[PDB]
Amino acid sequence: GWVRPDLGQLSKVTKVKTDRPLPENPYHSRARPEPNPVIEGDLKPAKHGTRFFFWTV
Amino acid sequence: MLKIILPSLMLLPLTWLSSPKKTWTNVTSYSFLISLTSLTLLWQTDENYKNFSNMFSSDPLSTPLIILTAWLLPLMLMASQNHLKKDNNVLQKLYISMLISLQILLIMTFSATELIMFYILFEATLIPTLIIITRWGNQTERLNAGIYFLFYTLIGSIPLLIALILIQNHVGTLNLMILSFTTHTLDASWSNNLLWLACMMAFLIKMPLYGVHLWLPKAHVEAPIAGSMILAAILLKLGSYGMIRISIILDPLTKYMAYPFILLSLWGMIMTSSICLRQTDLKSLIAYSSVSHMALVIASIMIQTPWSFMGATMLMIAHGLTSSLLFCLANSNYERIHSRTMIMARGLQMVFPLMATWWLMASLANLALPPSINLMGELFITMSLFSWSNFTIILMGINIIITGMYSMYMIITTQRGKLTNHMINLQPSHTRELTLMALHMIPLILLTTSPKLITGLTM
Repeated sequence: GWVRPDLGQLSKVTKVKTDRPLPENPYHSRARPEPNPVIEGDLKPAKHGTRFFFWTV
Repeated sequence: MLKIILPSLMLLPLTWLSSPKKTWTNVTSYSFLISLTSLTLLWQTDENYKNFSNMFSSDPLSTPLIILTAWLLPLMLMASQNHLKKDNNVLQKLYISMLISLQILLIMTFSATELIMFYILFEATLIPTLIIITRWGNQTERLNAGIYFLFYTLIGSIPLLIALILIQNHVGTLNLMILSFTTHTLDASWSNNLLWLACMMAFLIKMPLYGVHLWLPKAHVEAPIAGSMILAAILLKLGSYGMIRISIILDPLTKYMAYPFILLSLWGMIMTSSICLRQTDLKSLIAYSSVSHMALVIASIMIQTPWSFMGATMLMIAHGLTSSLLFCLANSNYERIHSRTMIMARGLQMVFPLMATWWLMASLANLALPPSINLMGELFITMSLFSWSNFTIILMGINIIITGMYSMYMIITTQRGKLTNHMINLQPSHTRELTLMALHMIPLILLTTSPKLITGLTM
């Protein structure tokens, strides 16, 4: 009773199961380095404006 | 100070928006009023100096230069009025604008707190001077003169910028009050001796030293007049002021990096006054006399004693007034003969018996006349130098002798003698050019009556 598959039945995903587990961390990836922290603050005017040479404001 | 340099800016629209016939008058009168309101900053009832802002300050060294700069402008402006009278009105007004720009920038220099402000203004002063010398000089050597006068300064001043930038990167502020109270003793290395030289050999060029002075005769001889007034009266003092301000951050290197410059100043002062003894050109004679005077100021600032800084200030102001006066007196004859050769016209005091008194007083100012702020300065720096080393009076006395000689020789071979009867063009006199000499001399008498003001940081 083996029926031939029709035109596009072998060209699609098919949802298997298994007793296996998921592989935890494929690629054997190391831990990611932590990014540099963000400066938390409500920003204010520059202290004495521009510290340039002699401009006051 | 703002109340002094905003009106000075308003003097420019006063030029451009006024009539052609009522422009010299208005700007002259209002310049006299700027000079008047430049006396509020002589109200120093205290030891603490006058800070008006982060930008501007005024010490007893600033204030005389400020007042003299504001006071010269009417004199330059009236002296500049016979020549370029047949010039187009726009050309006149451009001359006026350049002189007022000089006024403003020089006030800003002497009032500055930081050294970079002082730098950019000390260098901005070059552009008006160059324009005045070149577009309004009468001869063809004015171009080489402008090149010399510009590039000596720039050569000296680029290292100055580098040293100021270093000091900012090292300390952080470059302000003069803070560099006073926070000055670390220097480690006495070549890297700091080069710093000393970079800080000093911009001002020493401008004062000038005798090794480097060739810009000053070529410019004085060829600038029309008002350029000569300024170049003799405050552009040379713009180096002494800078030395007095910047030397505080160079201790103890001034004890041994000063021998060459004291020595050059002294010997070359003698050399310059000897040149003044024998010189065909009157406008060059005044210039070499200015070198022989500013050399004493160099040595005095190098010694860094109270008497010495004091006498330096006195000599600065006195020399400025009397040198401007002598340049005016020579221009008074040059506007008639159109020759700088002195032995050409040599028998005046017949036609000009009153100008010949202004001549005499101008010379007696020049030589060491005692009741005068010239001799006070010369004497006090002589006393400082004698304390420094007793063997310097041997040179100062030679200078005193030659300085009587060339001044009296100037007077004699210009006024005394037989009139050059072939000069029908000796017009009697101008009330303008008599008032000029009066306005140069009356301050000398007043300041002699009260030299408590004309001293400096130390008294």
